[PDB]
Amino acid sequence: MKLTPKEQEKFLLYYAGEVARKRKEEGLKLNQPEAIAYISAHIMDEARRGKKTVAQLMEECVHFLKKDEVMPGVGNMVPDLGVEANFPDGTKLVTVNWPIEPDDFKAGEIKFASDKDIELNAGKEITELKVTNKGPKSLHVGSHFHFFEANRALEFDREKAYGKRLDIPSGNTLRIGAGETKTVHLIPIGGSKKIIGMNGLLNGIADDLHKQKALEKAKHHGFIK
Amino acid sequence: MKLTPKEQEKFLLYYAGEVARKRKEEGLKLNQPEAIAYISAHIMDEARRGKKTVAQLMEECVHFLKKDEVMPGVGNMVPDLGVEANFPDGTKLVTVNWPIEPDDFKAGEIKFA
Amino acid sequence: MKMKRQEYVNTYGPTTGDKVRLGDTDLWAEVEHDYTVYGEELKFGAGKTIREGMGQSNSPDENTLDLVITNALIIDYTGIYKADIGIKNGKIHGIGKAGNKDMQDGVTPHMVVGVGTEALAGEGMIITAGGIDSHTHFLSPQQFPTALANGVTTMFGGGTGPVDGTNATTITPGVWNLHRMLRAAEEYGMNVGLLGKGNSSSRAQLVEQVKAGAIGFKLHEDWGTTPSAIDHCLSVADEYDVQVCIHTDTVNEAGYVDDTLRAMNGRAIHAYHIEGAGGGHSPDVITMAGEVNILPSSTTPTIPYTINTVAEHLDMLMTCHHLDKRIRFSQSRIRPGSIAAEDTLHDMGVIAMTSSDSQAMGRAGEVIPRTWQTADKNKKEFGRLTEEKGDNDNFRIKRYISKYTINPAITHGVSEYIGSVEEGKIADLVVWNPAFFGVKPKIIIKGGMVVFSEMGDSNASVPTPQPVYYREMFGHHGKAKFDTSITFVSKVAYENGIKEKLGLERKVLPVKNCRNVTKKDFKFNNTTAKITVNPETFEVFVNGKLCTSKPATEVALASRYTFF
Amino acid sequence: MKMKRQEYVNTYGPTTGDKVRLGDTDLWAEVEHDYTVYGEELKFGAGKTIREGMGQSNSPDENTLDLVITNALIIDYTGIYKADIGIKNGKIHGIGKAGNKDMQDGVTPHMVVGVGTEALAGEGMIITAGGIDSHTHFLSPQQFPTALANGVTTMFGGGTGPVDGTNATTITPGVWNLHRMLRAAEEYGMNVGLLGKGNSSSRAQLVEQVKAGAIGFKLHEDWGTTPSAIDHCLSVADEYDVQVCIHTDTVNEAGYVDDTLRAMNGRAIHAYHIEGAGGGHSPDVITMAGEVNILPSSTTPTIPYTINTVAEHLDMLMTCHHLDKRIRFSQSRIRPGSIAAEDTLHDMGVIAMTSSDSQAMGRAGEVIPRTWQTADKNKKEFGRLTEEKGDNDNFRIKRYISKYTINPAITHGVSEYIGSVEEGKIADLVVWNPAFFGVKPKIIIKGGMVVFSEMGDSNASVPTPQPVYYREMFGHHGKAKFDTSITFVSKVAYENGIKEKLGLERKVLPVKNCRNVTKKDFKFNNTTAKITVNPETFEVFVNGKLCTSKPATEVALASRYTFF
Ligand SMILES: [Fe+3]
Ligand SMILES: [Fe+3]
Ligand SMILES: [Fe+3]
Ligand SMILES: [Fe+3]
Repeated sequence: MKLTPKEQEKFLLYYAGEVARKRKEEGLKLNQPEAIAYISAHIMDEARRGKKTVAQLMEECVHFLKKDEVMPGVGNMVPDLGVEANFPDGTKLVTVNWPIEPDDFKAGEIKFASDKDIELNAGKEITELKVTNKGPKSLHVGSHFHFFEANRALEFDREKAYGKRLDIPSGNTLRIGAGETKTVHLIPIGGSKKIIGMNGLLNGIADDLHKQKALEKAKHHGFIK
Repeated sequence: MKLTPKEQEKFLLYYAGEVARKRKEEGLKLNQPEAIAYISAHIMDEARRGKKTVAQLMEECVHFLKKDEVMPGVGNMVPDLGVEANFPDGTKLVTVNWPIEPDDFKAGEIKFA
Repeated sequence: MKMKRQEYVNTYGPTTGDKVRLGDTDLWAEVEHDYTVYGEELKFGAGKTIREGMGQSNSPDENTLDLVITNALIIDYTGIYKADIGIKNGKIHGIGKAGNKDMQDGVTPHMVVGVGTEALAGEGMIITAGGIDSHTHFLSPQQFPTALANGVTTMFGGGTGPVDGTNATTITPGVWNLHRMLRAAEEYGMNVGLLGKGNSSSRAQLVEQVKAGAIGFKLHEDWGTTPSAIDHCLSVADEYDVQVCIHTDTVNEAGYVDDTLRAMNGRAIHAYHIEGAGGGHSPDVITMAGEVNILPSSTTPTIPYTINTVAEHLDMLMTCHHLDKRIRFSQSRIRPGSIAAEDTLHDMGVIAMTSSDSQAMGRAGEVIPRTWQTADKNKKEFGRLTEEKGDNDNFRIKRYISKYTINPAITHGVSEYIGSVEEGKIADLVVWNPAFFGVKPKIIIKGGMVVFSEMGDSNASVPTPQPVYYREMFGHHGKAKFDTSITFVSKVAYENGIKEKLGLERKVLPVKNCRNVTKKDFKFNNTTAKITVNPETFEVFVNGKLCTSKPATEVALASRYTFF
Repeated sequence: MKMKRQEYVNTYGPTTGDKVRLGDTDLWAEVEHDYTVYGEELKFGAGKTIREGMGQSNSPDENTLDLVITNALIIDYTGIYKADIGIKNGKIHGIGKAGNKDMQDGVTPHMVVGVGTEALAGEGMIITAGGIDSHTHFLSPQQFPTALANGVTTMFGGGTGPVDGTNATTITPGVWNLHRMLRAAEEYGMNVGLLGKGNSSSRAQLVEQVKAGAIGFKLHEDWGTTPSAIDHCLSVADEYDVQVCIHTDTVNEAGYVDDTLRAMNGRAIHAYHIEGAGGGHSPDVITMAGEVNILPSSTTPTIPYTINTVAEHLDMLMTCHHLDKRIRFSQSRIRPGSIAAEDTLHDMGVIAMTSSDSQAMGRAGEVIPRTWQTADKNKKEFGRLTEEKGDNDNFRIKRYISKYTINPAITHGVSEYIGSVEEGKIADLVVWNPAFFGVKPKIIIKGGMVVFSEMGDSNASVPTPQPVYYREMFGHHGKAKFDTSITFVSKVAYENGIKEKLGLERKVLPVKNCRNVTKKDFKFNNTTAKITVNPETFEVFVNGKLCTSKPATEVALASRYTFF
């Protein structure tokens, strides 16, 4: 047989699916592991039959188990499911979003203090700036990237972006499509404003003293046209 | 699924129970491990249905397998059986005394002087 | 900029004032404080915060963290708050706001995220200390994966393996057996500490054991828990700063409960299965829990009190102790009264710890679920604690978490190293998804490394595909396990080079400050009272008021999560 | 005497001119030469050749082999020929004709079969070098058995375990984490090499990591792959003779592909997932593959291009990177163009290596099957290569085998030790049954010992009874694993006693000659071209001609061999 360690895993998953099937046939509402194994075994079966595409299965398995076919809170506990199976074209990953239909019960439920919005970067002075991606390809810029050092494809008043970053949620990026024009909101960088790296236009404190040197380096390197 | 090493053990026990059930259906007299797994799987099934108490199951499982349903000496070899299962009130230990009905054959019998 | 509350919570997890449901229980944890600066939160990923010269510093710093647990919701006796956790040199380096002071406001000075920092996203996760199971019977090495899979990182107790002595008692008796077990311990990821045989009316035999590496002694009735034994054992423990654990004289052969208490003479002692079903003076052992010097714990089978608890025991006692089938009952009248009271005593902070009694009248991977099932049961029966401030169960949560984290650590003399989420302590932490809190952990960190975690298909294109099950990680393997695991010993053994002498490669640390830990020393479970048992009705009384609880028909953190 | 051709082949395997089908593919390996003397072939068994004073010498010799692999069909970049392979002191001692010169003609002088020689029958088997997986995310120790079961003996990459940083990047960051992982490595049978975080615009933080044992650096976007970090990283790598691996700026934040290429400044760099689905400058990362200094590799999910490749990715990208469900597409137009081109580029020798991206958008035990599935797909599409001389696919075979054996070894500075079936190299070999070539190996030899193999019932009267599954052998256990496994480090670390200092018992060897490896240095994959991408159609072009392939509806080495 030459059973690989991954094949040995799949036997257990498949057997768990078979036990879950038996319990559903008995009329029992399936729990979290039973529900996952029941859907996993279906995917593994269809893959072996090699008549359905990954695309077909991803669609077919949404709400494969209905809210009344599982215990309360099971649907919300499993927002997505992933199962690798061998298809005629090889092993492919079947990714299902909402495999089990949710209900009103939620384990690990978060109840907010207030529905009021969170004021991020509070008290920082906003700078409105028009930017144009004159490049042939779209690009994104992160929340903490030194805006002044962004891809030379971006056309904007760089002097006004010196020592500033995007006033967007931490970890988010702003997209500027090829040819697209946008109004960005910039705020001054926190801490000491010791900008080291990126495009190396600054590599030091973003003070007035470093500004002329930084603008000259930006012009020389093609960021300022 | 987040399967604990104890859940992986129970799958083997449950599958052994399912194989034993198949063999009994074929009309074969069950041996020592088959008999234990057959009774264990029944307990595991009833616990999941969550309609019977531990007290009920302990009583129900005495002579669950009859002397003619197993090989000779099997009952004597298994004087008691224990199986932990999840009930609606949590994991509980089901303890059965004389789960398999004994016959007059005794492996490892002590004969007094 | 103004961010929608739902979007903030999805991205960074809950903030100040938000309430989190613990698993499928009715317990609500409220974020007491958030240590972040809104807009400066760390996020890992493509185009995110933790990047060269941005959230990640380019400036070298002596406090560059080895690991950062971003946007964690800490649940500990110290508080229920939101913070970034910084690990360095396998210890909790800092708790607060991590990042780069060069580009960010409000960064905790000793929480530098730099080139050498690894990232772990804790946004929307609950971070707790690793559990300490102070009632381990070292019966089977297979208990260790089961324990880790249930958030337990440290195990105190004793054994030799599947032999009658161990099967019954947490005892690794004598020098040779202690040396053998301490050398066997090298194999595992679990932190260990061994107890020797305290059942002696002779000094020499007790001293030999402490010097052999024992972290204390177990006095167990199977070796005779007589008043002479109790006194001799405590005398040696006092001399050597080690803990004593006790399973009292069930049959009241040499005396009653008061005779045992008298023998102890106000000396520090850890009372196992205080309720008495697990063993001890019938029917009044529970009365010991009221005493200041008594450090009491509970074993998993009696917590919470369910409709099947009594039935299960009236047979589970016969398999463990190997009793005649002629014996039917006494336990049928004695047991309901004390099992019920025990749950309320936990809620009152009278019983300070929860333990397992693993494969010896108790379950290895059940300490954590059963503690939260009891917390939930009481909340459901008695309602929100009067002690609570606001629409939350923070006080109850803190009372219950202390039972398996800090309080066992205080009892065994390891509170300076482990037991809680505090700066300076060893990084033995557990990451939980709130929907699975108390039932199924995500990641187990020991000594700053991941040692055990839930993991999917080994071949798979991502770590999520099925079957997802618990597996050993890098910190549990090779010579890295010697860097992440601790073998606790007595000060005498430690100071006399037990590590070198036994050729132990694991971290060897001494247990210290065991002798002067009273009820007053615990966290959220310092309650002392006059506990009495009616010798006719078997009802339990706390200062003259009937102490009881109703049996549960169903429990939380059970049926929804398990296959079998 | 005249022996019937069918009888010869049954007894000794194929000879000069015979063609072997590789698995169920349409690839035919032709025996280029046979090093035997007809009538003098070695056969092991009762009444056979290898016997005292006959095929086995009684004359002591300094070149007495420790192991003889009789009548092997070698498949390597060095050639596809028939020869006996001789192992001595865990190295390939000789390749040619083994035996006893006292009783036989044409014996290779340093290939003495004697009293101390063990026999392994290779008659009718294919012998290849152990695969090198240069893109490993050290996420789970369970990847190792999966890898070995697929003919992979060496793994280069990074990680701390299942932490977000590793889930996304092949980085073991900083001194403490590097030391911890190198010590964890002791556990395994797999040869390892760790990469530190290259994403730094500061020298000190990079230098610390090389000195801590890193074999190189990985520049990943999640940590910020800016031109500053590219330059600083390469500068330190050049100083310390270590390799650099790159996952480019997908979002084009600090520049376009040409800006990244300019930052590299013609310096040697290993460009991971060159196609771009695994990550990198959208939509033109693939254009880098044409450059001489760029050492390109492909990851498993995009090779071969199938009818399910695109569908699988448009979701696999969302689980790995943890993206919002609001995000639907861009990848639906960009991806077909580059995924298709990628397969063609492999057949042209433009992409030099195959890797995995294990549990981080790629499969651990798929490098070898997927390489051969692509070779087969292209043979079925484009036909027999014009480069072939005879009714065989030898040149194509040599081009493809180099992708996972020799070319990763050249890139990482380990080509002098491992990578090919050559005299003097370490005996890291894989024995294959032709019917299972590329899908299921028979025996895995590491450092001259069998470490892993397909094995039947442990109780069974012979090794063949069912269930036959992959199991660890003696070479993978005890202190013998320290004799058969290598932990690769930098020269600086090696020369400064990292082995002793970290107490590593494994073989510790330095990586050398990384900085001056260009495309010209590879074996059978030295092709440089002008690769372009239309920014509107996303079509890839090689020297102005569209570079494309058709998606496969079914692949070889799959459905016939696997249960699930
Ligand atoms: Fe006890
Ligand atoms: Fe006990
Ligand atoms: Fe990548
Ligand atoms: Fe990768």
